[PDB]
Amino acid sequence: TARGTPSRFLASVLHNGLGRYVQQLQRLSFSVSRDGASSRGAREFVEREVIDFARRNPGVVIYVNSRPCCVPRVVAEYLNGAVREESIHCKSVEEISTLVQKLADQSGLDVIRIRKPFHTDNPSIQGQWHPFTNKPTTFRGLRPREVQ
Amino acid sequence: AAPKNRRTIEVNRCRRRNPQKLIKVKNNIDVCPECGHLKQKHVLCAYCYEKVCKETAEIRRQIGKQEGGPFKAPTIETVVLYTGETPSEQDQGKRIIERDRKRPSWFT
Amino acid sequence: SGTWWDEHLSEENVPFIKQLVSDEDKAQLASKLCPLKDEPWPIHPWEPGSFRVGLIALKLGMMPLWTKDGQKHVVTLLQVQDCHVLKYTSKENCNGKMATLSVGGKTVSRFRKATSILEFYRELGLPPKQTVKIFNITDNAAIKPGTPLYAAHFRPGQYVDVTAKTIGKGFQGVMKRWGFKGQPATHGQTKTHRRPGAVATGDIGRVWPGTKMPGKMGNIYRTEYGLKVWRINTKHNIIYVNGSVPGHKNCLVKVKDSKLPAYKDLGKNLPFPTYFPDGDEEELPEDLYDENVCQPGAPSITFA
Amino acid sequence: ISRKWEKKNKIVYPPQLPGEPRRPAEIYHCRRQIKYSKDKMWYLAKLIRGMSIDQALAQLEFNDKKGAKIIKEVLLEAQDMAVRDHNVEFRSNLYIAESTSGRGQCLKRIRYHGRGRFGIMEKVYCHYFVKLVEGPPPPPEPPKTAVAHAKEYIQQLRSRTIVHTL
Amino acid sequence: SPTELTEMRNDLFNKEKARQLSLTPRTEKIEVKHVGKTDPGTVFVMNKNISTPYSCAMHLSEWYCRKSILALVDGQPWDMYKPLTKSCEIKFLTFKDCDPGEVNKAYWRSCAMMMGCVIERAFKDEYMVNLVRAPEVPVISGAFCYDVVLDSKLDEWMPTKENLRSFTKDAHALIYKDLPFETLEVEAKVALEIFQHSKYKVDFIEEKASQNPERIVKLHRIGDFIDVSEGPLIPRTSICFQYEVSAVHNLQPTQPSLIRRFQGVSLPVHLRAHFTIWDKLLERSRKMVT
Amino acid sequence: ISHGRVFRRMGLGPESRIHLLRNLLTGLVRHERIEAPWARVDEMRGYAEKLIDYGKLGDTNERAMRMADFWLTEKDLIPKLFQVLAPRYKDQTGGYTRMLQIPNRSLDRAKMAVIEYKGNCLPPLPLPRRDSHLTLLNQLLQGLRQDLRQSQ
RNA sequence: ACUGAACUCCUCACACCCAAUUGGACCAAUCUAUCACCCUAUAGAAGAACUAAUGUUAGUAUAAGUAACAUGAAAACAUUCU
Ligand SMILES: [Mg+2]
Ligand SMILES: [Mg+2]
Ligand SMILES: [Mg+2]
Ligand SMILES: [Mg+2]
Ligand SMILES: [Mg+2]
Ligand SMILES: [Mg+2]
Ligand SMILES: [Mg+2]
Ligand SMILES: [Mg+2]
Ligand SMILES: [Mg+2]
Ligand SMILES: [Mg+2]
Ligand SMILES: [Mg+2]
Ligand SMILES: [Mg+2]
Ligand SMILES: [Mg+2]
Ligand SMILES: [Mg+2]
Ligand SMILES: [Mg+2]
Ligand SMILES: [Mg+2]
Ligand SMILES: [Mg+2]
Ligand SMILES: [Mg+2]
Ligand SMILES: [Zn+2]
Repeated sequence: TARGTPSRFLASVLHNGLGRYVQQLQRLSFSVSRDGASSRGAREFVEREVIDFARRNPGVVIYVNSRPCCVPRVVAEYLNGAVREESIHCKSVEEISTLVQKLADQSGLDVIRIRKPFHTDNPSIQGQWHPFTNKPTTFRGLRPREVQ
Repeated sequence: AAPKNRRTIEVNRCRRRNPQKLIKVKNNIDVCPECGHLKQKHVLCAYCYEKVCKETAEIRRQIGKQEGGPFKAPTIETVVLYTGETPSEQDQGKRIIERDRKRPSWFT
Repeated sequence: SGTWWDEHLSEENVPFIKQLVSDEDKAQLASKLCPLKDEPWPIHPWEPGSFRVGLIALKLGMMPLWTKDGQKHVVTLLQVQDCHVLKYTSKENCNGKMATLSVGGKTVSRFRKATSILEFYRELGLPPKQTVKIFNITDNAAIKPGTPLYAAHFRPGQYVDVTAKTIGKGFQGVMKRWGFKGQPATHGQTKTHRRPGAVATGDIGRVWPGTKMPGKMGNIYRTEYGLKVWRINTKHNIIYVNGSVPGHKNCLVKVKDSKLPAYKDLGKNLPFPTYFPDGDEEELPEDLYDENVCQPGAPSITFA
Repeated sequence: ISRKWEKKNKIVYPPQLPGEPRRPAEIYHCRRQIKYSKDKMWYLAKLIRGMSIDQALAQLEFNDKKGAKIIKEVLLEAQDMAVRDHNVEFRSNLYIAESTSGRGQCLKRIRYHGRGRFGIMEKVYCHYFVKLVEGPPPPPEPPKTAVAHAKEYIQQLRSRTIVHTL
Repeated sequence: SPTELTEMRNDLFNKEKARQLSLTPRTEKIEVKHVGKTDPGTVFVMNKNISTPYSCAMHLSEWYCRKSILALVDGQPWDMYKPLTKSCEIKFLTFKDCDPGEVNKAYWRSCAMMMGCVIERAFKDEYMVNLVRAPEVPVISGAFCYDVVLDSKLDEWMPTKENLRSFTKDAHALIYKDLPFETLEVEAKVALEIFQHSKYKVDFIEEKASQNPERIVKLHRIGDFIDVSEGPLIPRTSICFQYEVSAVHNLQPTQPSLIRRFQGVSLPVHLRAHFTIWDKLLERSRKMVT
Repeated sequence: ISHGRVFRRMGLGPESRIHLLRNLLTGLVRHERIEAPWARVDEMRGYAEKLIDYGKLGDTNERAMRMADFWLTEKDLIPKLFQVLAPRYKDQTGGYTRMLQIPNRSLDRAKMAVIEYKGNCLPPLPLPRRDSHLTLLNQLLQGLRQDLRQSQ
């Protein structure tokens, strides 16, 4: 709930799109197990997708750990320095693939309420309204009920 | 009559912690120039008073020894005397009470 | 820490300070006994619609007074003690229809007064007064501050209004405050003898404001209207007024001319700005009496 | 029961570099299981809450309440140990940092009413806690001036944005 | 120029103080016994040239520090903030003492000092202000006084009542600052380096150096202002609660050089008077005192 | 409502009131100095002073004997009243008793006063003493006094 | 003419607003079989889930620091007095 939670204004890291687009996902850390059903879905993700995924985005460094665990996870790290942990657990190759894509195309800015949808650094061109726009001028700048 | 609803902590905290129900600071405290203990002004020094009352307690004990029984209050005046002092000419003809110690500085 | 004036004075200095300040109050009273001689304000003759200043008097006590028709009228005695003019405020500044004169009462100690008040009285050149009351006056009635006032300010035959704080009866029950009947003493009546009855109607889910119920009684200002002045003693400055006056004995009352419609234009012959004894136009006798009053030391009354 | 407050005197900080402000000394002390109501004790705790040691001892001396002598004892004990063990130079330069009363463990007895009815009466106990900080006591925050009110009001008007636009 | 002169004197004061501090080998423990009526036989084991009567007081209670105005060291008046030298007997002196003779003398000596301080910085630079001294005056006399030589330009000039109220508020400001009266005892020479600009201070220093077998003289500093004093002073400025500069009087045989005796009266915080009584005391201080 | 009510109600009634006061007075006569609750000391104080005046009347006065008989329960104190206390206060016309406020009672937290007859044999009470004439303020006031006397 | 819905259109998404009742898709924790081995998997079992019964036990609040309760006096603490 909006009152019950924090808010941010819409932004990017370092005006991302302005010059050149930079992928914000920097590091990916996959924890899988050799045995055990939880890591099964993830196991075959490392059989096929990992390799071609890593080719697709050379910016991301991928680390696969392969140690005993009851819950396999993925640690997404971003340029700005945010860390996002996601438990892949008992998920099919396809829905794991969707996750890894979703991580790779987002920034490190936190997911809370985003206030205004639009953000301008120069909102006006002609000049912001003030109460002395579209109000006429007087001879010698005289106020009403002036003596002279 | 009976309360219709429980009073909350905030309501109660306003009752209890207002300056009216608080303890007020006393501003009439001073140092006893005699003994250096703390006394309230307008009141006798607690230390100094104890000191007097312990002396007067012992004097009353010596009064009992000499009087020796109830209903024997004398028809003369009284004077108290310490070690190495003598009654004067005007002291003659009044009740004498002796002591085994020196006269206090404060008692003259 | 709080300090009173005696904290740091030896036994030698105490009587000295006491006598010194006593001297100075006497000196300050001495200075101002000649108002007309000292550069005064213009004195205007009386015209209709004019209101003059009043006095501050102390209630001494009560006495009987007799009239020629043989009737007995109780009088209250009012002593005018160290009554002076304090401050004049114009009609503009006071934000009123009338201009205003401040009058002081019983002389009081400097040691028990507030800093600013002591400063105010220093500027005047008078010792501090106990009570202050404001009188609504017309422009012509203006009196230069510092001018003393006397009981001969009023004359017999004149009606006055008297206001003072009533006698304080503290928290009282409904029965003595509002004269509620209360409940019977016998025939049952369990623990209800002096209780207020039903407070309100059941239909209304409240109690109407300003309902009569037990509370703090007395100790409030009340005025008595149209009290005749039977007698003036000029030496002691005693006003003798008809009937009862509010407040205890040795209290300070505010006494001015009556407001009542019957006596609206009766101020013609009454000494307008104030009575000035220093004027020496005619030296007022020991006592002043009303026509009807039986004189103390006059022959026994016959109805023949 | 928890006894954290006692252990607070066993904290050792590592030695300071010469280029450092002198750390104030720090003493925690308490009394447990005082036969007195915790809320009644609060008023006395609250009273001495920010004052220097001596000034608190003065205020407590002439105070008529039962717990007042108890607190006096605790304060004198605390002052003594501050000088002796906590390496405080002067006994006078201490002020009460925090003064708190807690609920101690309580017993239940019976109260006999009319008919056969009864109630459960509680023998009330409480703890008192104190903390002493070496140095002069903190000067109280000054009352808010008209200029401060004005200053902040200006700040407040300047913070307005046109809302629900770009 | 005076603004540089004042800070120069400070630097000189500071360097001498630092020199006197440095010749002390670490810390030597002196023993000081309390010979007071109250709390007897107390022995304070103090630092040799560091610890003060104030430090002893603040071993005892705040009641001492609050209500201690002077010290007796071997029965000699001693500043509260003066560092000790050797083992001795110490007792403290208050205003409400039986014989506050020494205490009263010290109080007036200090008030006169701060009056001189405020007078100096009350006039603009185009005029010349020259402080000469504060003469020793019995407390039973009207008020304390400081003697001043002003510019020849201000020969006709007499201060108005508003000017007096001006000085009043100015001295009050000094009290509010609450400045300790730092003391320093030195040989004559270094003090002459401090005061060589005003001859009226030069000769006064020479007087004190001659009268004493040693060339020891006392210099009391109130924050920035340094002044030569004839004896011990009050610890802090806060001690004063009432302080009005009453009048200025011209001395009669002053055809060669005009002398203006500034007079004012003061009361400490412990002994404060009612409004009316203080007023009558001001009246007396308006009279010229000799 | 109770303006100008002089006596304060004390015991379990007016009879008891007198009886408590009489006990206090009896004590004070005998011992010459007594600690009691502040209200009761103040209340009894007046009757103590009034007793000395009756004592001043002498043994020969039959009225005074009857009064002393009632107010002193010990009957051995009556000689003391008339042959010790009355002679002692020969010079003074009034002011025989002094009363002071001392620290509150421990048990009760009651206001406590000591009352004593003046010029007794006992060690003297620590009494409030005004500051010395040599104080700074007193010296300045003495200064003002000097001005006024020497002006004329 | 304008304003004016969850009606209708628009960019995307779609099982995602009836009582009793009836049908269906999942699932917390626990034990067992076999896995797993920083807390899981597939099944088999079951005392398998509490915002409510003037529910039952324990703890702490509200009323509330409320109502209420209590020690004849002085003293040498011998004694005396009411
Ligand atoms: Mg009736
Ligand atoms: Mg019944
Ligand atoms: Mg009845
Ligand atoms: Mg029964
Ligand atoms: Mg309970
Ligand atoms: Mg009673
Ligand atoms: Mg719409
Ligand atoms: Mg629809
Ligand atoms: Mg739909
Ligand atoms: Mg399962
Ligand atoms: Mg179940
Ligand atoms: Mg539950
Ligand atoms: Mg019920
Ligand atoms: Mg219920
Ligand atoms: Mg339930
Ligand atoms: Mg409670
Ligand atoms: Mg209630
Ligand atoms: Mg009750
Ligand atoms: Zn004492």
